[PDB]
Amino acid sequence: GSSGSSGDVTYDGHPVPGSPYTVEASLPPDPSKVKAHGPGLEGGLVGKPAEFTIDTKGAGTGGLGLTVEGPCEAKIECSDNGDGTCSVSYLPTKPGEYFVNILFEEVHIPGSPFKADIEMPFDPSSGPSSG
Repeated sequence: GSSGSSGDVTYDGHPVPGSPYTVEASLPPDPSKVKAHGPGLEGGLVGKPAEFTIDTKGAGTGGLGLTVEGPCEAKIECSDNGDGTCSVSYLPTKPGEYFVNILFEEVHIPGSPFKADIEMPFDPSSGPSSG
């Protein structure tokens, strides 16, 4: 087979001023607190990357199920950021309507799905150029 190659990003943070001797992983899954805001929600462009910012810090610990209930089968890339947020990016195939189903621990958050209106991408600059 084959393979690729990539580097690694570094970050620096500090534990809560309360009990830094804990993994702050002892909290109930509060979806009502889970907020979802970003461009990927309002919409985007075809064959273009679209993601948003998800707030979990003020929610707890567990799992989130993201599914694109659209007319087509768009890929969904969900990866952790490290700052207590989720960087999910999707790539549509046709300009229509995508309902991002956001549920925490089998619990639909107050705001999902998030209808995202996708539009057609503009055309690149070519023609009037000499070289």
